[PDB]
Amino acid sequence: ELVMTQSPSSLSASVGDRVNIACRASQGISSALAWYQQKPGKAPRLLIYDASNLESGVPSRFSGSGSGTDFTLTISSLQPEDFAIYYCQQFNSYPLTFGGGTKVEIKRTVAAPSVFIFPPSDEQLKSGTASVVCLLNNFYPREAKVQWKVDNALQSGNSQESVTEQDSKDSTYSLSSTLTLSKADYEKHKVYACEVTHQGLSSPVTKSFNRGEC
Amino acid sequence: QVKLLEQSGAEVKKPGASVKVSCKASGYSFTSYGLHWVRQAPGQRLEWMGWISAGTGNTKYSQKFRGRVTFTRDTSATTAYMGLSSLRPEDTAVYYCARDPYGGGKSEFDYWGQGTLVTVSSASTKGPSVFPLAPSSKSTSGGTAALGCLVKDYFPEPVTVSWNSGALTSGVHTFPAVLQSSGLYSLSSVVTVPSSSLGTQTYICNVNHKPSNTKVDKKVEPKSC
Repeated sequence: ELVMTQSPSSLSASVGDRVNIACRASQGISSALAWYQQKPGKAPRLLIYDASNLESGVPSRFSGSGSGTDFTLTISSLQPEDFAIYYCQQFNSYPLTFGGGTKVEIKRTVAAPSVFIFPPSDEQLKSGTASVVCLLNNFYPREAKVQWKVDNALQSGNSQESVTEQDSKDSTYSLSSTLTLSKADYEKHKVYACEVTHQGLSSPVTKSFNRGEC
Repeated sequence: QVKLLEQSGAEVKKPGASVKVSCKASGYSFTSYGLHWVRQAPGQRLEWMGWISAGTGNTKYSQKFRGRVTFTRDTSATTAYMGLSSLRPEDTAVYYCARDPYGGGKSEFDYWGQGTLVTVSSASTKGPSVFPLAPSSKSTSGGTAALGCLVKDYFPEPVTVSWNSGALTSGVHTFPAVLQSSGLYSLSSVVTVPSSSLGTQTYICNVNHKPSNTKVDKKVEPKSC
């Protein structure tokens, strides 16, 4: 096979910046290069075919160049909706082959999270388990720390996290931490708290509730 | 229109079985183009598997799949299919059909189908439990509140979550599922909302786990008395 190598793997840039992604063919392919855009969790979309032709409906800020072995895709003024993984494919030879991807993430100003905590539902404690969720909504940069404390500093190590991809509108992330304990373990303790540390906050934030609600 | 290329649903197949994925063409002349078949394994690059002319029925494929891939098209039903035999764990991937603009085999691909996830596993299919993440326990003060649905202990991916049957789409955050130590998945979906509506509005999450044929619509009501 003809190997397609992209460079870099990742970039972060601000909006308005010009970005250039390279793709090398391990040997000459003339102009038989296409470029795709894939938003996380979606089918890839054609931007450019024959190294430089824009597909109908693609924004004029996308352009491509190269012939032979070296190709460049340029986004001349990066916009938030350009967050995506970008692939080059050759179609000069069979097997048709893709490059490894260049993820482009958008840089922006820090945004402090909104924090929410949710107790186990009733019908969940009916099945003998209790999931407690802490939500950090809409923040930038992605690095944040969530600490669980049950009966004040008895802070735990039995949670899982999930972070969404960058939003194409405002460039933020959201995150959830789920603490799971058995109905008996939950019915034993009374103060459940989520403590958050992130750059945009002036102090660690805590959202707590008492096992009992009202 | 329906889509333009549309594919069949996600499937779990045991190692050693076979999977058949379809791809129905609507709104263009089916026999004037070729269709390519591409897969993407988790965290990997796209891998070309083969092509079928919808006019002649002729086939080209990657010798990586020599002996275990077949391509067929039903010209009357305007559907093409790919058969993949002797399924190994490493065939867990999203399978796309994509169109060849020119019908010759070697091309860029201008329309893609949406993908069907084939998971190769011996674990049984398990449909989810949806539990409400009820807004507040009287929190309020500021302006926005959040509410959601916890979709606990299903297998395999995917699960589809909608809010008020699709009419509420702003501010929805459906998180990537996490695989638990038992092998089952969990996911949350939340919406951030003006609390001023918490008493006038009814929020329903609409969970669909097509591999188990489970449909669930749950009302998220405030943690109320």
